[PDB]
Amino acid sequence: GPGFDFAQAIMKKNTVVARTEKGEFTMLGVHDRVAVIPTHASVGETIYINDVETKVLDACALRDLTDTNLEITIVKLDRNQKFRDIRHFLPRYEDDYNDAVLSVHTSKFPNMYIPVGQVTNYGFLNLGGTPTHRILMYNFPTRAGQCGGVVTTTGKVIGIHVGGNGAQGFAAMLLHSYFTDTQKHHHH
Amino acid sequence: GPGFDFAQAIMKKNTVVARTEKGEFTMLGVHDRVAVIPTHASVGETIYINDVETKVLDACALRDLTDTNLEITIVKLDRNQKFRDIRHFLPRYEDDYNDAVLSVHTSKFPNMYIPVGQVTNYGFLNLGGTPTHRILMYNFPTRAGQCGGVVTTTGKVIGIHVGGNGAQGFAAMLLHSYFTDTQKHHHH
Ligand SMILES: *[C@@H](CC(=O)OCC)[C@H](C[C@@H]1CCNC1=O)NC(=O)[C@H](Cc1ccccc1)NC(=O)[C@H](CCC(=O)OC(C)(C)C)NC(=O)OCc1ccccc1
Ligand SMILES: *[C@@H](CC(=O)OCC)[C@H](C[C@@H]1CCNC1=O)NC(=O)[C@H](Cc1ccccc1)NC(=O)[C@H](CCC(=O)OC(C)(C)C)NC(=O)OCc1ccccc1
Repeated sequence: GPGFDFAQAIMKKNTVVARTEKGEFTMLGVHDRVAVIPTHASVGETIYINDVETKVLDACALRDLTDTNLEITIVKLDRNQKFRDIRHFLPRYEDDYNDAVLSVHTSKFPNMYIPVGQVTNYGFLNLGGTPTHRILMYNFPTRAGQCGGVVTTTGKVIGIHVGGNGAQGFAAMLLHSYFTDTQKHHHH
Repeated sequence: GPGFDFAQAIMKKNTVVARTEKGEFTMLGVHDRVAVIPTHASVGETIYINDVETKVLDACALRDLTDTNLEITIVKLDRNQKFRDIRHFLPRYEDDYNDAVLSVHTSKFPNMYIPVGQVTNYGFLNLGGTPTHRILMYNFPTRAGQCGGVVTTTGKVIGIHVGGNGAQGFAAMLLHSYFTDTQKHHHH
């Protein structure tokens, strides 16, 4: 069966509602004050988190070595609460998955769970005109309002929802090495 | 925890998408070719079931002995498939419930699950200007599109969603005695 209990534990402790100039997105907090949001949310230097204006201390829009959009933006937030560290539930490698759940936490849908079935490592996607890599696909008719929704199986947080064509939905992958405590590098 | 597995088994075997002049509603099939839909769906002599036009052989809009709306309409459909008989999961009596799930099956949301928390026997509701009785209430911001959504706990199908005021949601109760094989009576 789908891992609804795991999905709910992730939603309860690790999601907030984020709101940018582009609208509301489910937001997964990963560790400390670090979270993710789809790049097309257009994060600026402030963002609303559960309707509280919040400084964005850092925002890194991920791209691969072909200089192609991965659609994941990692943000560091000026907030008091730390997120539960869920890096150990992130997969190490690209993979296909069985019986996944997509979970949403927005003003409109404060906690909703959608079994999306099998998830395949899809690869290239033309996402609203932007070439994008490392995409996961599920055969489910996902909708506007679900961007940032968290995709899980039991024990794994595998991606966040970023797109759909009316019949299929698409998530950007989350990989463990995106969040490892790292180096010294001018990035802006 | 919420009974997601029970909710999913009910959705899988016992729901269809119904569409009337008023729009789409999740539809719970109860037994044989008998199903329910909110009275305010305005069922006529035909209805679309999973987009197939279907004769409504009977429609009974339930009212209590005070001649007040209960908001449940029981329909008998001209279809080949029988519904799995789930009358044994219907409660005998009015009651309050813990940790319920609201499940939706529409074109827009083909299977989505919302934990709504505690459900209380609420009683009277002015529902869009119509006095209505036997209402269940949950503190969840339910939305248009969710009418007919099935409310369960484990082992019990307790109501269908009919209304909301922006902060709370409301279901019409389902009781076991609504569906017992019965009498001889001119009802139209
Ligand atoms: C979430 C963000 C959102 O709702 O918009 C705020 C501006 C969207 C989820 C999608 C939309 C439809 N169903 C879904 O699952 N994602 C998008 O809209 C993305 C762009 C985006 C991503 C993240 C943040 C902000 C914006 N674009 C698409 O998914 C695009 C379809 C857009 C669309 O039709 O939306 C409506 C609601 C206006 C109808 N789909 C897409 O590119 O699919 C791939 C494709 C390849 C080739 C040909 C056609 C499509
Ligand atoms: C499901 C049916 C639907 O979407 O409309 C098709 C015509 C609705 C679910 C509600 C709507 C808002 N959130 C929900 O959970 N139900 C209704 O709209 C019902 C009427 C109804 C029922 C069944 C079938 C068809 C129609 N009406 C209400 O719930 C009403 C609010 C209507 C409303 O504001 O909807 C929008 C989307 C246009 C904003 N709520 C209500 O009566 O609450 C009790 C109340 C008591 C005292 C004062 C104010 C409210």
